[PDB]
Amino acid sequence: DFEEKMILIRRTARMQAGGRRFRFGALVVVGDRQGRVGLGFGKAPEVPLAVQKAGYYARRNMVEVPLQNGTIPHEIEVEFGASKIVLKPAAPGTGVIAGAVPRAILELAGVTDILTKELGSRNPINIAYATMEALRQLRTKADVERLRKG
Amino acid sequence: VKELLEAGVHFGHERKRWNPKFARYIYAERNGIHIIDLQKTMEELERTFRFIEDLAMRGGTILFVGTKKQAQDIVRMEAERAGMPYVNQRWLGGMLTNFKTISQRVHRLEELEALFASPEIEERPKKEQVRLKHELERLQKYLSGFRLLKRLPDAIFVVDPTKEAIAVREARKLFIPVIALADTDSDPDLVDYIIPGNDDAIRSIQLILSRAVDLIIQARGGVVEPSPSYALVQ
Amino acid sequence: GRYIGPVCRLCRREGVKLYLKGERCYSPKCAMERRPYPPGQHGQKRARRPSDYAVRLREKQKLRRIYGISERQFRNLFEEASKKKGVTGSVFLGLLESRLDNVVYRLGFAVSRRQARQLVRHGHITVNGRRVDLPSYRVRPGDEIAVAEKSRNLELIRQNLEAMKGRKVGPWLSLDVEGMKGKFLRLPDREDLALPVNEQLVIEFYSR
Amino acid sequence: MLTDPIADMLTRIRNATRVYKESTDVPASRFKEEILRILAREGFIKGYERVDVDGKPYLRVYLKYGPRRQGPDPRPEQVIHHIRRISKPGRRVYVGVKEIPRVRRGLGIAILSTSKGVLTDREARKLGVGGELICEVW
RNA sequence: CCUGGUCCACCCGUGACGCUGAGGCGCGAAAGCGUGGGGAGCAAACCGGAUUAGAUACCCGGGUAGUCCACGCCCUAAACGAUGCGCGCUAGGUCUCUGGGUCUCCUGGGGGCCGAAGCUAACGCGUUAAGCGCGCCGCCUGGGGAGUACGGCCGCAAGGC
RNA sequence: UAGCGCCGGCCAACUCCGUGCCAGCAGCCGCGGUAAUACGGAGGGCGCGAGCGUUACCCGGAUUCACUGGGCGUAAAGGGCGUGUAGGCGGCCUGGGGCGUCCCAUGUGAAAGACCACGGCUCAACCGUGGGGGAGCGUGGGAUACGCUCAGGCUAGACG
Ligand SMILES: [Mg+2]
Ligand SMILES: [Mg+2]
Ligand SMILES: [Mg+2]
Ligand SMILES: [Mg+2]
Ligand SMILES: [Mg+2]
Ligand SMILES: [Mg+2]
Ligand SMILES: [Mg+2]
Ligand SMILES: [Mg+2]
Ligand SMILES: [Mg+2]
Ligand SMILES: [Mg+2]
Ligand SMILES: [Mg+2]
Ligand SMILES: [Mg+2]
Ligand SMILES: [Mg+2]
Ligand SMILES: [Mg+2]
Ligand SMILES: [Mg+2]
Ligand SMILES: [Mg+2]
Ligand SMILES: [Mg+2]
Ligand SMILES: [Mg+2]
Ligand SMILES: [Mg+2]
Ligand SMILES: [Mg+2]
Ligand SMILES: [Mg+2]
Ligand SMILES: [Mg+2]
Ligand SMILES: [Mg+2]
Ligand SMILES: [Mg+2]
Ligand SMILES: [Mg+2]
Ligand SMILES: [Mg+2]
Ligand SMILES: [Mg+2]
Ligand SMILES: [Mg+2]
Ligand SMILES: [Mg+2]
Ligand SMILES: [Mg+2]
Ligand SMILES: [Mg+2]
Ligand SMILES: [Mg+2]
Ligand SMILES: [Mg+2]
Ligand SMILES: [Mg+2]
Ligand SMILES: [Mg+2]
Ligand SMILES: [Mg+2]
Ligand SMILES: [Mg+2]
Ligand SMILES: [Mg+2]
Ligand SMILES: [Mg+2]
Ligand SMILES: [Mg+2]
Ligand SMILES: [Mg+2]
Ligand SMILES: [Mg+2]
Ligand SMILES: [Mg+2]
Ligand SMILES: [Mg+2]
Ligand SMILES: [Mg+2]
Ligand SMILES: [Mg+2]
Ligand SMILES: [Mg+2]
Ligand SMILES: [Mg+2]
Ligand SMILES: [Mg+2]
Ligand SMILES: [Mg+2]
Ligand SMILES: [Mg+2]
Ligand SMILES: [Mg+2]
Ligand SMILES: [Mg+2]
Ligand SMILES: [Mg+2]
Ligand SMILES: [Mg+2]
Ligand SMILES: [Mg+2]
Ligand SMILES: [Zn+2]
Repeated sequence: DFEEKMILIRRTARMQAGGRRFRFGALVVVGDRQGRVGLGFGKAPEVPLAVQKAGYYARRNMVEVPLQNGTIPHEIEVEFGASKIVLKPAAPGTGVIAGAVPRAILELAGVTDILTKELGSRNPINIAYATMEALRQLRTKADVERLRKG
Repeated sequence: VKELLEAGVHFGHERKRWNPKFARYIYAERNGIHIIDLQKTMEELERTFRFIEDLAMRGGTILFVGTKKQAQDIVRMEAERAGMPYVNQRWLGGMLTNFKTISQRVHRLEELEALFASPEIEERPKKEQVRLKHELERLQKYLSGFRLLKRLPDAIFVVDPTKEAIAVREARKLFIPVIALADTDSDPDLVDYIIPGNDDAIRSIQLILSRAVDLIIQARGGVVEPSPSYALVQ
Repeated sequence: GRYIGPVCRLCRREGVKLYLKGERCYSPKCAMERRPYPPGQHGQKRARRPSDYAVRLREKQKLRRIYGISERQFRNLFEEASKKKGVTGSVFLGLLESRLDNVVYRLGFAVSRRQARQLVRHGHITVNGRRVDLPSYRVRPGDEIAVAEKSRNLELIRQNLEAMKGRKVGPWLSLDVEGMKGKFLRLPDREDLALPVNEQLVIEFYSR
Repeated sequence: MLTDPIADMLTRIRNATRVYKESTDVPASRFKEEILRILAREGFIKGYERVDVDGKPYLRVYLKYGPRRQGPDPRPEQVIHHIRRISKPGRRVYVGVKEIPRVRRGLGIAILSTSKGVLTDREARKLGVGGELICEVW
């Protein structure tokens, strides 16, 4: 059903009289490679607990990606903080031309041919968030049609 | 299920410091205080109540929230005067949003209703005997109405969205329809079914909240006569 | 040169059966057959999660290590495939499937691809009549891959084209066992091939 | 004095929609009117009419939005998610029919002004002309 | 007394006469410079007392330039809102200064604070924008070397650009 | 005939011994002061193969001079302020011109190269033939929404 991908895991530290106190951050992608993708970022005392928490959170955050012959209905450029993502539609045979973060998402989203580009802050966390916002914003001829029918 | 000249209260409420959004529902300001346009109060009732009956005559569970100490009694009654649960005292963080958790409190309250009526009542010195005394006490004060909910309500009937803002926000988040009696100092856009009118003055809080339970009953066919809250209206 | 050396070791590193010996790779001995862990003093220790990079690298190797082509030629072919029309991944595979040494393999004139290659460089093969000793020679569609009479009487050719009797062959091909000749009918359609390779990943190893 | 009146209108519209106004006025001009004519036909606005504010000619631009949404922030989606001025005084932008751009794989439009009049990229392409790429809208 | 700017009302006159602005010219706190004058108090330098391990300081007693006026020069600064100017557009609340009105309030110009949408790395900004846009100028392009060297222009000099 | 580079991360490939902030490595981050996957060696491994590394240099990644495609409160960045020259920019309506702009046709745009197809050398590199595109500019004809210019008009900017 849903395939999970781990974007990254960081160790993060905090301070107390005595020393440092770690936590673990986990960014996890989940999708059915059939138009549904979810992002999840969970943290916990230990990695596993974190990951699991991430996965659990991903499923809580789903996006309905309007796949088309394997690509996206058009181009969007989304800015999440200092990270900017650029998604450009492509023909078949192209493949998923993207950095690891946007890829993992696009792939589990069902996207198969797409032109991508990371601009601004390359921060994986905000890039991944930038992506979901991009996809989430994709519209369709029918969608526009609906909106401008009035 | 009617009445138009209900100017017996409502309208004109909350000094000038409003919320421009609620401006659509305002008639005018006289000697300070915005006066809610009743013609519209009506219009909204019609639509809101519809949503109510429809979801009422379908076995819909509705949670009533009215902490405003002002109309803090006119709520539990009409609530109890229907299956409907209620939050009378204070709204807690997670009622709906952390429901699976806060439910453990209820699945603990009825858990004490037990002990406080068995052979174990006389156990452990007052030490562990008094800890569990207060244990109940409070629960029964906060979870008196939240007792009934066994799953997120199909809707929420808030009396003052602004006051009961945390609640509304949780409905919203969980796509739980939000019905609410609101006025001049609130963000209508957050109320799915608005009952624009006096958010204060028990008289007005009664007239509406009351009739709402009427239509709830009438819809559930079990037709009933007047309500016993008209007493606290003094 | 083209590798030359411990081969059922590549099989092991790639963790899958690569047929670089034809026979024996079917017997209870291809090593992949009982001893599946990669070669070297470390092959049995628990493996660490491979980097996306590692995957494509290994994936490209798997595919290339199959046809015995050099990174050089492999790369050039892929580039040609990219520039060409049609879904590159597909086109790439077909282009590889068009190498003469390979056809000589598909047709069975030889057990393995390496053996096949030698049969080409040694002139035992013919294309439309004239002999061709270029393992990398690209076969067009309609060409007649064959054995040169002067070679039809060699013990190896015999055992080989014999074992081919009754044995069926790729749908994009055709074989006349007695005439020791076959035909390259069509560029194999991707679906016709059943290689243990996800070529999409290869296209990606070369995009980086 | 307005510096770029078309840009003004483009912005007045942009702004007004972000706060979901019913309508919004803009000082009138044939040219602005002509663009509106397109915004309307393409269905980005419920349309527009000429009003006379405080004695002077304006153009009520009736805006259009999607429907109330679920969860928090029920504000409707925008019909006009984007509207950018392109050619501008001090960097005029022209294009040949061969250079007319395609806004969002067709899901959007580009309004250019041509000697055959103010057209969309579709219309322009049809009449086979090009011109000053006025703005982008989607 | 002489003189600049500016705000409101009336809607009276002109009829796009507008915005910005490289260079130019003018102004530009303090200290400093030149000539003359002035000099109560203060006070670089300096002369001493004390403190201290020392005390070329902080504390105390003195004290010159200077601080003041005139005329000329210098042109710098955390010269700050560390936020160039103009215009249009985008919830409100509250305090305040100044004007007009039908004056328990409406309307205009200014000063504050909170805050819609939105913006922002965040802090924050938010009709006095750091929002949404157009016009023009100025300026940045990792740190140290260095605001130095050289050259040029300016200045009596110190130095400035 | 088989060799060369590499195996701490970036970056594909790991263990023993030696050494002991030494000797040494090093593209960046860094590694060595007695357990070093980072030093030297060895076994083993990855990569490529008549090559493989190194050094230098150009473009890339670098939207890191940002036209596409950046910025300036506190990160580097608003000129100390004004006045104002050149210059850049310019409210609403009408008409003339048609300079910018757009359109059609035509000339030009050598060959080679690049791209596509087919063909010759057993293949390929290499080469042959044929095909297609092409900005810019010249010429002729045309359009007039926007910019421009000329003429008239207006009052919402500005000034009085
Ligand atoms: Mg880090
Ligand atoms: Mg940014
Ligand atoms: Mg990435
Ligand atoms: Mg960066
Ligand atoms: Mg291709
Ligand atoms: Mg452009
Ligand atoms: Mg007048
Ligand atoms: Mg006149
Ligand atoms: Mg000026
Ligand atoms: Mg001065
Ligand atoms: Mg002075
Ligand atoms: Mg003096
Ligand atoms: Mg003197
Ligand atoms: Mg003194
Ligand atoms: Mg002393
Ligand atoms: Mg002293
Ligand atoms: Mg300036
Ligand atoms: Mg105020
Ligand atoms: Mg007054
Ligand atoms: Mg004010
Ligand atoms: Mg004021
Ligand atoms: Mg906000
Ligand atoms: Mg901005
Ligand atoms: Mg924060
Ligand atoms: Mg604020
Ligand atoms: Mg430097
Ligand atoms: Mg340097
Ligand atoms: Mg200096
Ligand atoms: Mg001099
Ligand atoms: Mg590795
Ligand atoms: Mg080491
Ligand atoms: Mg050791
Ligand atoms: Mg190393
Ligand atoms: Mg070593
Ligand atoms: Mg070679
Ligand atoms: Mg470079
Ligand atoms: Mg560049
Ligand atoms: Mg650089
Ligand atoms: Mg730019
Ligand atoms: Mg920058
Ligand atoms: Mg600083
Ligand atoms: Mg700074
Ligand atoms: Mg300033
Ligand atoms: Mg400065
Ligand atoms: Mg001028
Ligand atoms: Mg004009
Ligand atoms: Mg004309
Ligand atoms: Mg004209
Ligand atoms: Mg012309
Ligand atoms: Mg031409
Ligand atoms: Mg040529
Ligand atoms: Mg040939
Ligand atoms: Mg040629
Ligand atoms: Mg011509
Ligand atoms: Mg004409
Ligand atoms: Mg005129
Ligand atoms: Zn094998």
